[PDB]
Amino acid sequence: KKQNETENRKLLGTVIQYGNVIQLLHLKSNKYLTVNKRLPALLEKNAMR
Amino acid sequence: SPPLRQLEDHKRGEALRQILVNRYYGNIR
Amino acid sequence: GDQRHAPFRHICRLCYRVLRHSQQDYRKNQEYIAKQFGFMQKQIGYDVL
Amino acid sequence: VRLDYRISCLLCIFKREFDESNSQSPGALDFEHIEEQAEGIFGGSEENTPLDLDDHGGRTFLRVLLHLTMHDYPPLVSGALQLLFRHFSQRQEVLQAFKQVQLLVTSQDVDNYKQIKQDLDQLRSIVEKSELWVYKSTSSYNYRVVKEILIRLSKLCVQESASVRKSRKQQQRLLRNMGAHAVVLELLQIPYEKAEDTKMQEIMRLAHEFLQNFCAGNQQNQALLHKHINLFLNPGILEAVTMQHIFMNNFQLCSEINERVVQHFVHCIETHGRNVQYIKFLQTIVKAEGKFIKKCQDMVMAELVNSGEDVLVFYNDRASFQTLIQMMRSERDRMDENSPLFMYHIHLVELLAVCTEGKNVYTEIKCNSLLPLDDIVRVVTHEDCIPEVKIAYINFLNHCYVDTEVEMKEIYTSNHMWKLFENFLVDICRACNNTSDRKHADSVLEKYVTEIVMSIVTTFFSSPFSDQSTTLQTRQPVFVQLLQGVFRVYHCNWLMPSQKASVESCIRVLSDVAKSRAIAIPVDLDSQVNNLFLRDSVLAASRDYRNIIERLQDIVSALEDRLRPLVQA
Amino acid sequence: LDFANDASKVLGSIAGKLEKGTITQNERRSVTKLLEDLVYFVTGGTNSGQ
Repeated sequence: KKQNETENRKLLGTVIQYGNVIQLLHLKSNKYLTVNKRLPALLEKNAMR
Repeated sequence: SPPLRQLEDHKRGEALRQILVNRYYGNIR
Repeated sequence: GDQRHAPFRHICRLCYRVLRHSQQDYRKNQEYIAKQFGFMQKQIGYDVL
Repeated sequence: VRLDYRISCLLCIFKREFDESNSQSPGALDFEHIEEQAEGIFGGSEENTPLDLDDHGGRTFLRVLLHLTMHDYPPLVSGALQLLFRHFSQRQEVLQAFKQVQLLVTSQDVDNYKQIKQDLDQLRSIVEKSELWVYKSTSSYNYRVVKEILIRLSKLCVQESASVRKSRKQQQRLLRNMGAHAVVLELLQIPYEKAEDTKMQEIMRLAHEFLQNFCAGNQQNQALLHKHINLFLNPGILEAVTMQHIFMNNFQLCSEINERVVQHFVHCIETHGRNVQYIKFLQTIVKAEGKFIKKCQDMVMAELVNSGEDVLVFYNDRASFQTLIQMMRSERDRMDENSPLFMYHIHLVELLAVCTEGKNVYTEIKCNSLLPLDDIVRVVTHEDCIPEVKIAYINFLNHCYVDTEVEMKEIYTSNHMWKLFENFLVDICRACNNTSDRKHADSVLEKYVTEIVMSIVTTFFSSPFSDQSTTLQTRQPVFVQLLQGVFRVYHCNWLMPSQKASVESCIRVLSDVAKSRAIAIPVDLDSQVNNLFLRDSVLAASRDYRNIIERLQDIVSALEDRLRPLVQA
Repeated sequence: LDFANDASKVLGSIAGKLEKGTITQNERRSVTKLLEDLVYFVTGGTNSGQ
């Protein structure tokens, strides 16, 4: 966790290019946006959660 | 003993190789 | 006391736990809760904590 | 041509050697003499051979082949050196020549083999080129051809009777030898898409059906598909059905399963919801060939306990009880839903009943904890309880609270079991009334009454302590009415010999209980109970052929073992 | 503050549904985990399996 925070601080400000891998953090909840591949969606059958 | 059978197989293979070499190259002195 | 109401007992126990945690070492919360003393007397002896 | 001639000669020697053993049968052969006769044809004895192509030991042939290589014509060079490598490797290639063969005499079998030979070849060709025509016209032609291939394979290896799934053992083993699974498996795991393709789904379903047919009743096919279990661990319905079908009546497989399968199915239940197929698979795996595995029951109980109430859905509270009451009415008639709602609950309770069987204390304690006897009696006593509920519910009650290593005294002192007996009498009367209409008889209720209703009573009364309970002394008329109802069921003319034997044994148990308690049974009942108490050569050739197959397998193993030094030389 | 507002809203909804006895098992799970989260929230600690 400490290493994650260190690299997050160090890499801050760099430009995002297409094909990069990113995470979305919801500021209101301080929770990341995740997709679960082992779980189906609520109102849709053959989607993911 | 398994070493005895291994030696028998090794000598059989060596004899086969020698006779095949003799057949192919021929009598060369 | 039946086995069929174990989750209900759990819910009531959790409610009384949050009540006790909320009233601890605080004057205003204790004053607020004490108004419901007449309500919360008659539930003693049912193992609802 | 020379290779085929060598194969023919060795097969002739092999059959000549077994000619003596055919009359001899005690049965063992002289492998050393056969090996010595076989090893002579290959050469290496230094007297040349007619099979030699130059009468000089191959010196001229070798000289020619090497001299056909330094030319600047690349096809010539390739052909020459391929001929070299084929020349130096004659004995081993003859060995793989044996490692392929097949076909004994019988009937149309002759043209069935020809029909099935090229079907697998074209299936392999289409699978290899599947990526070319897959959607990311040739496509429709490939679709129809593979559909016909799978249909033919399914309907050629199965002896389709009227209503019994009969499989031809010879056809199953012939398909095993050909290697049908070795292509169908790769057909299963081709890359495709699921959003916009449906004919692919039909082909996939046909492939699953054919695999289930290939393992229908054959132990060897199930054992061989057991190596590719890791490919079938999917939350899909078809994979679950296939794993069920390859595990039916397989005790040794069920005894040798890691916890990965059961844990994966429990997690599938937790994630993709409660489905009937998973519970049916658990029913199949827990008990096999009429024998229950203690380790299987222990691991499935640990799995369900770890899962918790997410999987174990119980309608115990009155709030859920009323929902169950109104949901039964929708469950009425032939309304299965084949997945959700109440049949899942039914299959779960048969699962618990089967897992509790065997006087397993570990399972019995958990089943007792999960469902109280008060809930059981409140469920059964309701008029809404249909026989579909009653069969499994009473089966679980009997299997958990009677057939126990450690007995519980609550079911020996309560008075609700007499209400249970009254309900059983009501069901017996309903069955007797239904006897008047054989054309539209309620078969489910009749089977319930004939088997379970007397089975629970017999299991309860078999214990010597049941007679010691003096609670029946005030309810003797109830006991005699129950005996009269059981005998009236015995009066029915639609009794299966299994059902008839069960009813007779239960009548005997009730009579023994009455004798022990000195109960004055009715004169007519006593009198009627006393009156009641008062292929030859073809099969041999086939077996000899199986022996021949095994013995030639041992023989070719022996030749490979003794030729590995010669091959390396 | 927002967590407190949301917890109050969901607790009120659960109470309204429970005073008529028309709740389901998933709602019971939700309210139980909500109450556990409330315990850990007021106490200031974090869940550790205890």
